[PDB]
Amino acid sequence: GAEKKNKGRISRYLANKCSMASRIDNYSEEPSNVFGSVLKKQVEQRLEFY
Amino acid sequence: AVTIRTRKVISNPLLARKQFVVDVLHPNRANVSKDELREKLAEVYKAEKDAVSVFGFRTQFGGGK
Amino acid sequence: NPKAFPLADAALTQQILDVVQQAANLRQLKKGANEATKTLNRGISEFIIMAADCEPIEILLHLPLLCEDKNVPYVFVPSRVALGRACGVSRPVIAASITTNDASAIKTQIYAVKDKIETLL
Amino acid sequence: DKDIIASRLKEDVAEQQGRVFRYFGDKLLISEAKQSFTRVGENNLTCISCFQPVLNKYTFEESSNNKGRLFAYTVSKDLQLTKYDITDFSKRPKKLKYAKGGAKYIPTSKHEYENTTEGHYDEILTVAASPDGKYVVTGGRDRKLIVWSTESLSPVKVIPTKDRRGEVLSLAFRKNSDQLYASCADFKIRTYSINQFSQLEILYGHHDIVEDISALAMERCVTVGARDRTAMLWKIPDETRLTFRGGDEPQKLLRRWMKEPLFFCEGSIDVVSMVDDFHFITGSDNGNICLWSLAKKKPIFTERIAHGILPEPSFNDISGETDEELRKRQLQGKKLLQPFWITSLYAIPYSNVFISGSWSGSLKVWKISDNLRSFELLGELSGAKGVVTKIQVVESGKHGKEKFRILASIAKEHRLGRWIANVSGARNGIYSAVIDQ
Amino acid sequence: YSTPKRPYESSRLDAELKLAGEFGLKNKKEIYRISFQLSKIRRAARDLLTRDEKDPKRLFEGNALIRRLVRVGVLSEDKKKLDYVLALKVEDFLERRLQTQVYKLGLAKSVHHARVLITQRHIAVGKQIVNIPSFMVRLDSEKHIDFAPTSPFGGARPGRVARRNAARKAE
RNA sequence: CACUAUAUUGCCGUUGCAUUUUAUGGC
Repeated sequence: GAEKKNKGRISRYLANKCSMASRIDNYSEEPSNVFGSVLKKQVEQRLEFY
Repeated sequence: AVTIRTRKVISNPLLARKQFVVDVLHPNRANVSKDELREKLAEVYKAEKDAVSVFGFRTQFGGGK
Repeated sequence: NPKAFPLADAALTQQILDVVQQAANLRQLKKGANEATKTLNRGISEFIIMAADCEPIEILLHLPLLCEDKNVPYVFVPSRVALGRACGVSRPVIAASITTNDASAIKTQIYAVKDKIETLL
Repeated sequence: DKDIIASRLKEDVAEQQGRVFRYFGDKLLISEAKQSFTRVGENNLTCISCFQPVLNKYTFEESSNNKGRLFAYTVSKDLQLTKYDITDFSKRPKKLKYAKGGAKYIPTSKHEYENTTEGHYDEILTVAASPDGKYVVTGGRDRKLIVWSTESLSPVKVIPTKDRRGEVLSLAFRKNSDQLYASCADFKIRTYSINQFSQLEILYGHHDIVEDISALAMERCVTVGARDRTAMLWKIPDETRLTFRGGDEPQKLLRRWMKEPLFFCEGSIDVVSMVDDFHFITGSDNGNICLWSLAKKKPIFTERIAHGILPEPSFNDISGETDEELRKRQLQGKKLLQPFWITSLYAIPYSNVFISGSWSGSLKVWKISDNLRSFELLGELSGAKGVVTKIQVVESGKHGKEKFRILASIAKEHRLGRWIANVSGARNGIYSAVIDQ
Repeated sequence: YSTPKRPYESSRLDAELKLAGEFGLKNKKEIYRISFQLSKIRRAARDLLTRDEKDPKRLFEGNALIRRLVRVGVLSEDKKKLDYVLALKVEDFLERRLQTQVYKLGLAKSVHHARVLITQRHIAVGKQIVNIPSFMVRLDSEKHIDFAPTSPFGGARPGRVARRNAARKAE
């Protein structure tokens, strides 16, 4: 249902990016937002091939 | 392409003769053709194929040298 | 005790990195964080190595909570590019895991490394 | 007079004696070189091999074929070697000729020895230009090596390594000859004759990837493999070797310091050059620079962390917390500092001097002592912002007065892997320093 | 070779079956050969234990013996005392032979394929082509094993079947 | 070899001409 070929590989990219983001904001004891922002910029620069 | 090297070059003017242990490295040939290698040995030395003489050969196991 | 606690000193770092290199050449090493946790919950993992200068640190710090649960030893090293060069691969790895195998030729070196890091912890 | 007798001895009899004679340590000012950078946009340049024609090659009949101009050859990582004129000193190295390699140089047998296709598959690593100036050999991760003509750069012949994993990692010419010692990463060293276009002998006995090689006039080779902390010196005409190991452990270095300060163990030997036929210098993975002889196993003189230590990461990209105290503690002090492990090193043959390079932005020049058991700084060459893949020195002037041109190929990643730690503004190009007197 | 005292025990028969099976051997004579040299090596190791400590005979010949066994690799360098030579056993001796060692090194995918491509003269230890299984590679020459230069698994010409079938496909 | 003689960089930001010139920093 969620995580909205050319859609499949960007779904996988978003999947392991958000798993990594989950690791960050879980094990950091009091999390920040800046790494989420740079992950967002990474995945948008990745999908900007289209 | 082969490469012939010599080693333990000791002179012997008791026979006016320069003796050594020669080792040839042929990476893909079968053997080094005693006449052909002795004339190449005379070429890398001063002269005289007829006065150079190499005699004690054996090819080691697995080939190559 | 900051976050990546069992950080190896120089000599133990170097011997675990050389056993990493011969494991990678023997094809007994699985590299990267998610392949590491995949072999960790497969159960074939002798000990795991993590580079404690990654960007940031939590991306592999998820691995102690699995590995000390499943009773395998875990070491930190000081450099991702050192671990990448020691894995024999072009990009910097941050996590690496030695698959258990009884047909290995590196078994005694693996066990000596394991004993040193378990006495480290 | 006596000075002309001395100059005639120092013509060649000193170099056939094979000891360090060309002393210009203190004679060489450093701190005012003409330190010109040249940008070349071809995607991580990985090698430099200059070629100067030697006059009157041990008899007469000045040189070999223009008449008397120098050269340099260089190698990209996107499969392009380029031929530069360097002969006009205090001028930029001008690009002359070009040769690329595409996907069409992949063969179709693909599973045997035959890599007869003339160009390159991928990832050309390093060159060496022959001292008779007819050919330049090239070789990279595509298990070939090519002889290019030095004029039209036409594939004279292609030499396959005949191996599943024989990536060629460094080539070296025995000087004033055309025997070629290639250092193939299946733990072996190959020898080739260029004029015969063939392979004389392959020589085994190393222990890991033989990633750097050096050679000089006589039939020596000095190679280092990486993850075995050793250095093999091959003497060919008796077919034997000499294994010089490291052996500097940090606890004993702490014993040597504790009379009255951080240092760490040795990852890997990386780079070599040999200053004569009796001493050579290596550069390791802990920044250590070793000066070594024929007769001993331990280092004669090992300079410590040479190019300094890499800067630690910031607060902002270590943990992703919010509080600066916890992101301070996540740095763990100085404990995860790792050195500038050096990437290229070159000694001018039989000279008082050598040079070392990594990605500290700056070449470091060093002078051996007179008693040949120590060495020290001479200066600093800061225009080479980036990783140094290979340094080569070319010279000019009189019998006593010298005019040097240092050519250091600069890329923005290491010539084997990728392995950066935020390299800050590295232009792919050539550092070129004119330094005189 | 050396024959056992009571050879026809079912325990010894299952012993020879297991060792020959999981190490790829050809009869019981290989087991008996290396068991005989193991027996003489620890029978020469135990009387040095029974004599006095710091007897220079014991000191020098014990350091000689363990310097040999570390270099063969049956004795790890963490156990550099003479009673570990007593604790040594025969599977450590046939672990170091070239057949089992190349199968542990990879490139062979089964122990008997390791034996048969050794015997096809395909494998050279560094420089020298070796066509015998029972070789006992030393700890330095462990990492020197790859295919021969004059072998189609190395980098030589393709073999007889390969070029014959290539000619018949040219037809 | 003799001829015939044909007449700084992959991209982006620059000193500076009486067009070159010139060394920096983004992929």
